[PDB]
Amino acid sequence: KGEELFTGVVPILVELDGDVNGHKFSVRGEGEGDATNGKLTMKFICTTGKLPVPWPTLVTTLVLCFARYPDHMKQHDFFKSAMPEGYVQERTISFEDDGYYKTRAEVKFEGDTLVNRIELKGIDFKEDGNILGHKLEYNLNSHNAYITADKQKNGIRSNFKIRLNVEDGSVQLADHYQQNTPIGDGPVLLPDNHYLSTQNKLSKDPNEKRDHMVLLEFVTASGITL
Repeated sequence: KGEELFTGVVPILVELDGDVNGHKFSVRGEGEGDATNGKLTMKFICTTGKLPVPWPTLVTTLVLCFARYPDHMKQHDFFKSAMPEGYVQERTISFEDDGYYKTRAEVKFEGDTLVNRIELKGIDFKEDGNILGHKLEYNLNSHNAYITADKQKNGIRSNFKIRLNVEDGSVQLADHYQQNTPIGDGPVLLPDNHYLSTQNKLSKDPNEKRDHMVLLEFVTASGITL
């Protein structure tokens, strides 16, 4: 049923309130989602001034319901099946030799808009680290992420590592532990094991005078044969 809501192009609103080592900030994002092509186009603004962390560390936090699930795997799309009531997405993100993010989000429909509302807390970061020091390159490599179900919580989980590019050419790992639980009571599809493949293009708007990120993202599911 919830799959019906994603047959067309859907407007997206993202709202994040963050706090990293006492440095508070807010991000607002708007764009559109095209789940038929697994395509996502967004622009994000730091509405409080200067973003105190690098934009690439926030990409995974800032709507997997827009992944392209092939016909052979619609009976396993948890993210759309929990719609329109939506789901809670929680994550811990451990940055190698540095601090952690802990995030809680609700993803749901508000009217005709898909809304992702996030609270983020950053803890134990080094003011000389790559994060608070803004020592990361402005990009994000393509990644694969393995999705498994947790029938004992009526949800799904995922663990995956992001390899962030550092300005000196080194790589800094960001280990993601993710849990999704539906907001409503109704039944949801729990899936067999599968993968989501993601490609990300980060860019800038030359007329934008605020701290910002333009994002083009493709997410496609695979790993189950009919």
